[PDB]
Amino acid sequence: MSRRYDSRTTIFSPEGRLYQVEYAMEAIGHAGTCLGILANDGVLLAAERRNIHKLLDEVFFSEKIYKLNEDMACSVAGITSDANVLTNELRLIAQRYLLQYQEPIPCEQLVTALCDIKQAYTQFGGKRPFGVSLLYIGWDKHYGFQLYQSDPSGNYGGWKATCIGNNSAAAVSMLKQDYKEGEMTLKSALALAVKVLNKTMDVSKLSAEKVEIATLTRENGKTVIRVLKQKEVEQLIKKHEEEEAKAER
Amino acid sequence: MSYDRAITVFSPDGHLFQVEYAQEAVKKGSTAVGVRGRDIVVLGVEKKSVAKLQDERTVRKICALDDNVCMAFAVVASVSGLTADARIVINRARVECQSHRLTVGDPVTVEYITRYIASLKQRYTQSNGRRPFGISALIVGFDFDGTPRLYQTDPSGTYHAWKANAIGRGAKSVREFLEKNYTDDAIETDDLTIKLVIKALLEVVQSGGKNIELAVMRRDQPLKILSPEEIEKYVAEIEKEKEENE
Amino acid sequence: MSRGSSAGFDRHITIFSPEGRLYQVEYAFKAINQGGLTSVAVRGKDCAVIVTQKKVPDKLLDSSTVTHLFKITENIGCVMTGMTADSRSQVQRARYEAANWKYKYGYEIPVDMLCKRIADISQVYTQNAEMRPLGCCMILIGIDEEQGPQVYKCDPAGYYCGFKATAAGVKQTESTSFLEKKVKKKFDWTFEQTVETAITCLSTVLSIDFKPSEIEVGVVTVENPKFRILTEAEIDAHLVALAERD
Amino acid sequence: MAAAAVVEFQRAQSLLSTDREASIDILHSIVKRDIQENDEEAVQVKEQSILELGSLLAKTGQAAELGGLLKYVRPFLNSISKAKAARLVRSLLDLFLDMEAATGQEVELCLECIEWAKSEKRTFLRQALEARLVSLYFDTKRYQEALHLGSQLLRELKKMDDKALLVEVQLLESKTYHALSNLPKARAALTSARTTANAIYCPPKLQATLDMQSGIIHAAEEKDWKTAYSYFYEAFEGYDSIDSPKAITSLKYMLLCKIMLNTPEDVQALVSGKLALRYAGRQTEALKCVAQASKNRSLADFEKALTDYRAELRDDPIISTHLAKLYDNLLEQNLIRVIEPFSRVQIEHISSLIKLSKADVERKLSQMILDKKFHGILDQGEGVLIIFDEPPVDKTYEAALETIQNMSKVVDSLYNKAKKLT
Amino acid sequence: MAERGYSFSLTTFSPSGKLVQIEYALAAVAGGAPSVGIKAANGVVLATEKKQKSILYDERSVHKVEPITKHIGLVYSGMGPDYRVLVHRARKLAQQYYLVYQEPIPTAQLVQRVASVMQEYTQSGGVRPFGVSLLICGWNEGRPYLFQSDPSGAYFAWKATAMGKNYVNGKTFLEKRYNEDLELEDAIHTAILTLKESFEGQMTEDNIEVGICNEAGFRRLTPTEVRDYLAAIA
Repeated sequence: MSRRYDSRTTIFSPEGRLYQVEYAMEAIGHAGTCLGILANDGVLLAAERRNIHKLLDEVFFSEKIYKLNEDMACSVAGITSDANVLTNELRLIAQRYLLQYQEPIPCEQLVTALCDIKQAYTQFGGKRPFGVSLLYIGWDKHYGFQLYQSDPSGNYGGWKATCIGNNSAAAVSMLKQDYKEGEMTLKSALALAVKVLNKTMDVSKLSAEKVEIATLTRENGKTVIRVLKQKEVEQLIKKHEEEEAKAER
Repeated sequence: MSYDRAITVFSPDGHLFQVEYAQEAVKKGSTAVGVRGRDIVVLGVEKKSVAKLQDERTVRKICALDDNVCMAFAVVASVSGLTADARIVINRARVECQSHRLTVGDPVTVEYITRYIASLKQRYTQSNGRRPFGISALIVGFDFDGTPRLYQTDPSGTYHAWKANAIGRGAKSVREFLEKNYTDDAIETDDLTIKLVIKALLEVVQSGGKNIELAVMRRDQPLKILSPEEIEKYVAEIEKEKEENE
Repeated sequence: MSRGSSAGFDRHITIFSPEGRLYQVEYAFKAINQGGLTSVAVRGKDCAVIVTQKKVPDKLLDSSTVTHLFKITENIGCVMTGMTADSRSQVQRARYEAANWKYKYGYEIPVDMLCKRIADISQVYTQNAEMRPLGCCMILIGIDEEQGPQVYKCDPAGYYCGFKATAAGVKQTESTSFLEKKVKKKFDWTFEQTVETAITCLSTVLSIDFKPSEIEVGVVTVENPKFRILTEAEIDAHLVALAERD
Repeated sequence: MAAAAVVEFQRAQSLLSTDREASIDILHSIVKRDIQENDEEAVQVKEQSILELGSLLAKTGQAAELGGLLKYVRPFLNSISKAKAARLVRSLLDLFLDMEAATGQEVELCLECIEWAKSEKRTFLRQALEARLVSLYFDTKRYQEALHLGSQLLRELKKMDDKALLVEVQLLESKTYHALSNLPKARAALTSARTTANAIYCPPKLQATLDMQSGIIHAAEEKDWKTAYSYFYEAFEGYDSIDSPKAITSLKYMLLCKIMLNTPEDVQALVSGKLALRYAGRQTEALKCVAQASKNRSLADFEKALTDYRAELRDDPIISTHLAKLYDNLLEQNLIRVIEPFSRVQIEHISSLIKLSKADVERKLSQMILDKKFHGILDQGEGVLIIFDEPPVDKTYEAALETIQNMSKVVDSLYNKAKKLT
Repeated sequence: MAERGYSFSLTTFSPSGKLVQIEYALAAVAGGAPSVGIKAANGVVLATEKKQKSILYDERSVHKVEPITKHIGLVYSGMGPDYRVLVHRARKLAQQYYLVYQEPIPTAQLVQRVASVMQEYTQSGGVRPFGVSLLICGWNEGRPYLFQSDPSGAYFAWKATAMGKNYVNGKTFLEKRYNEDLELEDAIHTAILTLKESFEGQMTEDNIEVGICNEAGFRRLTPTEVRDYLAAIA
């Protein structure tokens, strides 16, 4: 090209290839890292909240990691403003699935329902593209614990370790590298989660004001999802902290 | 806003901008070849975009829309390995196919879904705000009649049947390549039908035959995806014969 | 130049300028200066009084037929200030909103609620991509049967603020300043007092002083269960009183 | 518990009504209470309890028993163990400064405090205590102890933090530096302090301190009188409300800028009502008498004001230094006029003209010969002052002297190479 | 072509990856009246500059600290129209909430729901975002709440923040003076000082309105009541 034929999504690209999506991917990198690691009794999500400021009202512990359903939770990397419509939408879909199927909703099914809305916005209706990558964490009895990655465009993939945010390229390779398979436990995936989160992020300290950590753990055959509170979060950070400290001068 | 920028402007080219441009995307990412056989019409894909930690069950580059019609695609655009655009098209085309069964019975014909899909992209050119899908699908199947068909759709939405047709990684290149391999013998024999697919894929070979996924589909019967392990058996032997021609 | 910036979408379709205020909204205020209607409204305890130029340029016009005082409720009244094209469109809109409400609530409307509600409607015009905000100001008069006489004014975009004394027009800043002295040294109100104070401040700012067939003064008094237009008979009496008053 | 009721309230009244004897039994209940037991609810009772204790202390009527009670303020502060403990401290500091609970006990209590502050609580609370310690030591005239403490704090952190309370320690450090007669270390410190100040974020007491320090550096040292005065006017108005001793100083300082400028008009106007009358004490008259003495050109008038007024003049170290600089300049200006004919003017004729006494003039002249602040010689054997007339050229000797010294360096180099010959 | 079309639109994406539009909206609020909100943790205070100057404002039915429901108030900055629709929808949503649970809505659930709505305008094209930043106060569950919702359609948790004229300077004072847990009466005193930084032209006999939220509930306060706090600390 030499000029876009976009300026609306009710008019389209001078190549028919959508530039806006590549700027959206860059948008996840602007925002803080989101990572998901797999465990053999749970799955956990670790995300960097928008708020770093000391003054926090703290009525919410969920401000980027939202528990949607009685089987699944998701996280946001990107603009916070976008999650609010999405999170309420996800709640509707998630319970919608239960009504008909009444099964521990699989991660692949929830993500495909959402991808229908994101692909339409980019095609028509004059709505601006999304700028969030969401990580869905859940349990089904047919493959186990799963992690899925959704992109602004509607592009999806099942992972068991994936990271986006604070330069995606580096982060996904690193998360993989430190990940091990079938050697894991929930406490050690959590200790590791802070460590990797620390390296991708500029900070070498990190606090529960900066970070918000969620578990999804299966107990007595049913999935209990909680986003953890600050004192509990701090304990995972301090566990990591001794190691981080030795790296430093 | 400018005249050129707008979705309405039929352009000196003599054809609408957004329809033209979608047509210039049917090379690069993924590769889909389909050849026609008596007993199986077979499609094969190379590149499901899998790191082999990524689920291969999630990414469908070979999806059965009916119980005797299946399709494999490829396409060009921004951001690699892009599941989304292809995935909406699978969802509307597959439901419509099941709805067709309900209205007017038995497995729906190859040619009808292909007519529906070509028109689906076309209607969009009238519709508000909507450009056509840049996708070419190699609709592979058997009719209820059992008459094997191999159909291909294009981004404007004109469709033609072929005996054998290949797209992606340069559409024109793979079409030309496939024409040397195709013979009337190839269609009659059950071993050769698979090899004909694989033979077009290999001129942009990446990562084994485990990367390459093939399906055979029969007259009224569901998609049978041959193991990622079986495919490898054909590739080792054939790949040597391949080097010689180009 | 002028407020806002031409760059991007903000006059093609309504999407914010750098100022964070719409291009059209900042321009919207300027639309009052286009009109040439300079109004001051003063609030009593026995009546709410509005005084405005009626804008009759010639006696070829009929003084009665020309108006800018409208009856928008059952005894709530208003005056229009600014671009006349905007002003009639706002009047008619206010009237619909007024009737619906009267029924629902079941009794005559508070002056505050009516101004608040039109203020919500005008945001709608601002927000919609086809439309553009109103360029006019509606100054509502009425006596709330609890609090007493209230004078409200709504801004072009649909800003709302409370007022117990207001002015609007070309010379908005000057008219509000003359009235501000009078509010501070508040006289005790009666039908005659309140009217005398409204006219006198408007006549200092303009420095011409009104004719008894070229202004329209509109009151909602306790003695009328209707909205009443003073007409030439009443206004002439206050006007000769002004010269003598001080 | 007690916060402005029961035991503490009863004590307040007991100091005011009866005698000190009466207060003692009461105070024991309050000390016991403060140790780990406290009002932990931040819904009025708490800020009242530390405050009520601060009012008993700085009531005052000071005695040793009351000092002991002051030592307890620190456990009361420790017990609170919250964020709210810091705000309480800031508020408390002023009451102490205006009226001591006792000088010797307070300096020691503060030194202890800093250690506690750096650790458990916030740097907001840490900054505030240091400003008390520094002010305390300064009046004691252990000018060094105050600076050493303040500097210890600055050194530990400044890495990314400034705060209004942190500036206040630095304002008080500048004041100590002005009194020694050293502007550099003070000027550096001024900068950091004014920058956070620009946008108000502070109670009136901080604002007045920032204004008063900026003024001392600008008045005497940098010597711009318009700049000094302007800050002083703000400082007084801020000071008057919370403070007592501070406000007194700031008003004299207002007069001081203008005395050096040597206009009477401004001094007289300032003496008079802005809020000036209440704080205006005996020292307004000292400052006023010295202005008239500079103006009139009488040295004798000046010596007299210093002697009589002295205790008050001496107490604030800053004032004394300022008054002293003013004294050396006055003395030099006045002499030049009388001496000017040269030759052998008699010490007595000059004495009369200059507006000095016989005893004083002899001594002033004696100091001056050494200092060479008039370039004469004083003859005590005859009882005359001779001033050195212009002599014939020194130039001839000096050029010879310079040439011979350079040749001596050269000779030392010249010999060494020569050794080679023999 | 240039950056002008691409960047401004919310019918398609900014090429920056974050929208230049929400940033524009914050500038609007800067041009608005100065507003401070502080959760003491004994109650919440919302205070704003209200233009009287002679008493030119009805304070008998129109205010700047305005109740949404029984125990929730809002104070605002920026564009006046955008807000009026926002109030009326917000109260509507609240009433649906009071109807169902039989408890007036808390600030923390309300901001999130309110954010969903403001996001829709930040998504829709031809439709601009709401150009009001809201300070929401509340006391529900025995705990006071203060939240900030920005024009983007996002909600952020704060114990104390500043909006309107010179917000950068407000946030700096708040962090500096404010301590966790305080008394609601001391809290008003610092809020009036927070306003006083960038008031403009300074307070007359009363040219502020303050509303308090506490145990008994959110109430906007009368011009006389408001004046008593201003004498203590201007």
